[PDB]
Amino acid sequence: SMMIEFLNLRGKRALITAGTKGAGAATVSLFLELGAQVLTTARARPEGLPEELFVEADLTTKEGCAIVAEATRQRLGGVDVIVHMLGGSSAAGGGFSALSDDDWYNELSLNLFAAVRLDRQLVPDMVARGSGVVVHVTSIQRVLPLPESTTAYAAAKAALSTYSKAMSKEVSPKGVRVVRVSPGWIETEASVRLAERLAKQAGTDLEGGKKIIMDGLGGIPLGRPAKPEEVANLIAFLASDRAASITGAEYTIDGGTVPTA
Amino acid sequence: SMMIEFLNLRGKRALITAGTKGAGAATVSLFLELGAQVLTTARARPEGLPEELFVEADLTTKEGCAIVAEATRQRLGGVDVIVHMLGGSSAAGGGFSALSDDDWYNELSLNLFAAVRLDRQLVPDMVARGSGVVVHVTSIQRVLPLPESTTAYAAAKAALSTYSKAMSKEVSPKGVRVVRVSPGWIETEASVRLAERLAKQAGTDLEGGKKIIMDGLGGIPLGRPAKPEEVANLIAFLASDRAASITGAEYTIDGGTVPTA
Amino acid sequence: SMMIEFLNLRGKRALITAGTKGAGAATVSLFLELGAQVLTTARARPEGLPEELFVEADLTTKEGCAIVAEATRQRLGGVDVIVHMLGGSSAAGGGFSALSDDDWYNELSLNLFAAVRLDRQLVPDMVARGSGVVVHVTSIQRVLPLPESTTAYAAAKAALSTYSKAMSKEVSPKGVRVVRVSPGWIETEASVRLAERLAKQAGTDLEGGKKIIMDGLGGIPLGRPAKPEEVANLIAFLASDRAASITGAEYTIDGGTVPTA
Amino acid sequence: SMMIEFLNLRGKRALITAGTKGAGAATVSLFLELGAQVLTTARARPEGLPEELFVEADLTTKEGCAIVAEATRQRLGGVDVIVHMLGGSSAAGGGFSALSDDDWYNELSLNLFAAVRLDRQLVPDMVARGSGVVVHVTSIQRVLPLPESTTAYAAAKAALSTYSKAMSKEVSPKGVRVVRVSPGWIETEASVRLAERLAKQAGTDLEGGKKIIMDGLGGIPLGRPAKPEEVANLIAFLASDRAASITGAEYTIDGGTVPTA
Ligand SMILES: [Ca+2]
Ligand SMILES: [Ca+2]
Ligand SMILES: [Ca+2]
Ligand SMILES: [Ca+2]
Ligand SMILES: [Ca+2]
Ligand SMILES: [Ca+2]
Ligand SMILES: [Ca+2]
Ligand SMILES: [Ca+2]
Ligand SMILES: [Ca+2]
Ligand SMILES: [Ca+2]
Ligand SMILES: [Ca+2]
Ligand SMILES: [Cl-]
Ligand SMILES: [Cl-]
Ligand SMILES: [Cl-]
Ligand SMILES: [Cl-]
Ligand SMILES: [Cl-]
Ligand SMILES: [Cl-]
Ligand SMILES: [Cl-]
Ligand SMILES: [Cl-]
Ligand SMILES: [Cl-]
Ligand SMILES: [Cl-]
Ligand SMILES: [Cl-]
Ligand SMILES: [Cl-]
Ligand SMILES: [Cl-]
Ligand SMILES: [Cl-]
Ligand SMILES: [Cl-]
Ligand SMILES: [Cl-]
Ligand SMILES: [Cl-]
Ligand SMILES: [Cl-]
Ligand SMILES: [Cl-]
Ligand SMILES: [Cl-]
Ligand SMILES: [Cl-]
Ligand SMILES: [Cl-]
Ligand SMILES: [Cl-]
Ligand SMILES: [Cl-]
Ligand SMILES: [Cl-]
Ligand SMILES: [Cl-]
Ligand SMILES: [Cl-]
Ligand SMILES: [Cl-]
Ligand SMILES: [Cl-]
Ligand SMILES: [Cl-]
Ligand SMILES: [Cl-]
Ligand SMILES: [Cl-]
Ligand SMILES: [Cl-]
Ligand SMILES: [Cl-]
Ligand SMILES: [Cl-]
Ligand SMILES: [Cl-]
Ligand SMILES: [Cl-]
Ligand SMILES: [Cl-]
Ligand SMILES: [Cl-]
Ligand SMILES: [Cl-]
Repeated sequence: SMMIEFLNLRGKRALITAGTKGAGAATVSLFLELGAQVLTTARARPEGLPEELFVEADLTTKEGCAIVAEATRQRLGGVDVIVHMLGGSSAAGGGFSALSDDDWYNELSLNLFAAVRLDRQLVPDMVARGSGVVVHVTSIQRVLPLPESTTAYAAAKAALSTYSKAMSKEVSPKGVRVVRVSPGWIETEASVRLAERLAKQAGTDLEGGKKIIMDGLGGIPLGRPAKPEEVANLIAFLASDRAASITGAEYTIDGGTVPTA
Repeated sequence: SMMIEFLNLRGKRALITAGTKGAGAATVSLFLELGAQVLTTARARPEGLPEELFVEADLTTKEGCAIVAEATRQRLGGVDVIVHMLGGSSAAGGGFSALSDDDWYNELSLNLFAAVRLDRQLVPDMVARGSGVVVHVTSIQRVLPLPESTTAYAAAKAALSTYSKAMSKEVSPKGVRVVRVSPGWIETEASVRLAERLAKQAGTDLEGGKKIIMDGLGGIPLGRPAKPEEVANLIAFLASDRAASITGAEYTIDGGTVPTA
Repeated sequence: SMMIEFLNLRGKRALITAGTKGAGAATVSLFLELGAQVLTTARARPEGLPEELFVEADLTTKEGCAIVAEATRQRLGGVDVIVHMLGGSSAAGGGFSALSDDDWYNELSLNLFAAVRLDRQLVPDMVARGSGVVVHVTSIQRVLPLPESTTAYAAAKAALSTYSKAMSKEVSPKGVRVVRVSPGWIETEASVRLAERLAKQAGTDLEGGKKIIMDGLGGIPLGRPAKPEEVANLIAFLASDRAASITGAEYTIDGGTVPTA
Repeated sequence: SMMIEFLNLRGKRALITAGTKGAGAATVSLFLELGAQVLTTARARPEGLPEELFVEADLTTKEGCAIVAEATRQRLGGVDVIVHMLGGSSAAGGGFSALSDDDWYNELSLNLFAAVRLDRQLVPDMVARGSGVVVHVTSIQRVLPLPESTTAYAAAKAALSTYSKAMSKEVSPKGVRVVRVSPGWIETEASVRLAERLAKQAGTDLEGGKKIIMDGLGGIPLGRPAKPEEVANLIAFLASDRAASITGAEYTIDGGTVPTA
């Protein structure tokens, strides 16, 4: 039989933030394979990643966001898809009372403010054209918070999620879709390190460390974290014309972790 | 150079219920196009299409379920994907007090219990094998009920949605994914007839009738209903191996209608 | 100082279903103490209660609900507050596949149908008057289903919860408030016996079985189940004029069990 | 015969922030009436009101927090109930792209960070004692965002709501309850001013302005905003010993506005 491509991103210009590790890297790679023109960002460029595809910036600062917006306008001449994948938590444990003003600022800057600053610069152009998609990568912690080290992370992600829905109400009628992808635990080099650290301090092994993390989430019905490529798959679907009626929604990819209907 | 092969359903055996029209027909068509082996059901048979593709049965009875389950075993030899698409509302207006026992029975039998009977027959075999996907097509009314004629419809869809999440908790650890697709207004011949009826009654044109439907939902930010093909696209994605980490979740396709984050 | 009663139910005529054990009994007791005129129901004649305060009926049947409706009108002369407290699960374990048609019918009749039948009979007259409150006692399982024996219980409670919100949309503009109270584990003779059966099967003590229950829920942050009187307190508040702006909402009383924001 | 003593706050020491007007003033008054020892805050004390009742401070600063925390320790000797009522939006219209850095800072500082700062100082001592209640007053916009001027307000309220749930997970096991009260539109002098502004720009009257607000929310089934005293009633119930099993939950008071189950 002959093929008709079902899902691609041909002709689309995509800005993917934080695309050098984990799900970000998998999303950059998949978008390129699906025919998108891609610009991605990070504080350091991997040697194997062609310079034309990359702009170096610290997205936790206003200056870094300005640099990325500039490169988007200059290299892409317009953007059709923005995938916000910058996020993370650097706060130590100790619960709410151990969150300093610096912790709160860091969590908000990384998980909310970069997306807000970039959208404020880039989305009005997309609206002017009358087409495009914005994907905010949130986190199941926006609904299912873990307090030990991620109280401010969860709060920042919840702000992001509601902000995204608010954006969707405004710009969906003008032809720009705005969706959220909410991952649970993603298998990354960094989370292997986490599992090893927990395993050592608990006196168990890697699988024991894995179990500690999963138990800490209330269990993952699927029994494993999501793979970077799995997150990429969902983002590519939502960015594609096969998802033209999907806007103002959050699509969870977590192996069933969130235990509510 | 080569064409993109992102998503297909080659090798999958799929039972899709209620595939004669609307999103059901679009999903049958797309699954066949993506390489699946498909069986579908009809209470009354459409004239043109082959006998092998449809089994005639009333899924709202024990007899009908048995017929469909036997046909699945005989024609497909097993099933990798069950897509439940039987549903609808025939209750008249007048609000909750105008729902007779007949109305309640009709709504629960069509929107919940057909799926329940079929899953009880077929899902245990999928669990024994250790692989597969069940898709329950719910409705945004399960969260956003419209009371005039659809109070019992909304309630039945809510039961279905929570039942689906319960199943996911049980069977996801055993290798079977269970997901929900929750549509808003889908543009079908039936809903176009509804629009026409509302238009002639309000003394407006077809576009005015569609606006009456949209306003009744509280507005659709996207500005249009979903097409049958669009619902099919989402179901195919979720049924595919590109969705291996997605279980125990409901994915809404409603153009932004549900106004909560 | 002198007292002005903050919360009472003086002058209110209340039907409280299933008011002879557990939270139902505590709610009957409290409503009487707050000055309500009360009618309650049970299948069995409770030794402690004056004849006038109760009517014997099987609310899982149509004729039973008619008996209760008829008695409500005959004895109270109308009703200002309906508290639906009939509910429970008699299904055995084994997950979804072990739910027979009898199990499904029993779960729906007990947890959804009785409320539907009684509301259809009694709420229109409250609407005609332009005042009143309906309280549907749901369950955290409507959002947090436990699949082993309570898949159909959870589904029924989810139907009830969405039905309640639909009816609130219809009747709140007409002066009747409709609210839900959603309990977690309530410490009752029934739930102590469940702890026993679990204790027996696990070969531990009784509180050992209580630990099994709490662990099975994903933990209770408060560290204990709700007391019947605590459920009564919340229902009394919501039935009172101190809750006049509260309608179409579900108030959860579960010690923090549901882990989502 | 005797009068009903259902609920009071005798013996409790309560800090209620922002008690000058609106729901804050109503909550201060009700708490005093129920027998609580109360301290409240304002940027400037209203003349004629006792000096002891108010502490003058800007809770959006580290200094202001320190001042309020020290006044709490000096005047109350500790605190049993903290009711966070500081909040509001002063952003102008124009949607997301009209939200300057000033707007985002204002919204987060007033609606999230004042409460976070104060909790960080006061909650650990409540935890050490092993009893108490924290109430975070959120907003239905945390789930139902309105984009014209309140995109950042909604986002900040969503952060607050998830933060509150995170804190509840941490401190509920230690004997401190943490709950949210989420109001819809509250009738205040400020919202009368808003209705008058909207009325003017639309060339209608006050009732027309009210209709514009209610339509902007998607309609209020009850048909009116909540009164300050109504919000106070709910906060008082939750702070009382009648709510001992309620923690980690959000109780919405909005006349049915949020249209989802
Ligand atoms: Ca820290
Ligand atoms: Ca990771
Ligand atoms: Ca889980
Ligand atoms: Ca989930
Ligand atoms: Ca009817
Ligand atoms: Ca009928
Ligand atoms: Ca059974
Ligand atoms: Ca049978
Ligand atoms: Ca009323
Ligand atoms: Ca838990
Ligand atoms: Ca502004
Ligand atoms: Cl990685
Ligand atoms: Cl970003
Ligand atoms: Cl944690
Ligand atoms: Cl992760
Ligand atoms: Cl990594
Ligand atoms: Cl190891
Ligand atoms: Cl699940
Ligand atoms: Cl493809
Ligand atoms: Cl059709
Ligand atoms: Cl046939
Ligand atoms: Cl059957
Ligand atoms: Cl079906
Ligand atoms: Cl309706
Ligand atoms: Cl037309
Ligand atoms: Cl939207
Ligand atoms: Cl809205
Ligand atoms: Cl939300
Ligand atoms: Cl009992
Ligand atoms: Cl009688
Ligand atoms: Cl009546
Ligand atoms: Cl009942
Ligand atoms: Cl009946
Ligand atoms: Cl839910
Ligand atoms: Cl219980
Ligand atoms: Cl009992
Ligand atoms: Cl909690
Ligand atoms: Cl948790
Ligand atoms: Cl009282
Ligand atoms: Cl009290
Ligand atoms: Cl005021
Ligand atoms: Cl500080
Ligand atoms: Cl505050
Ligand atoms: Cl700015
Ligand atoms: Cl501190
Ligand atoms: Cl306490
Ligand atoms: Cl929400
Ligand atoms: Cl707005
Ligand atoms: Cl005011
Ligand atoms: Cl309204
Ligand atoms: Cl409502």
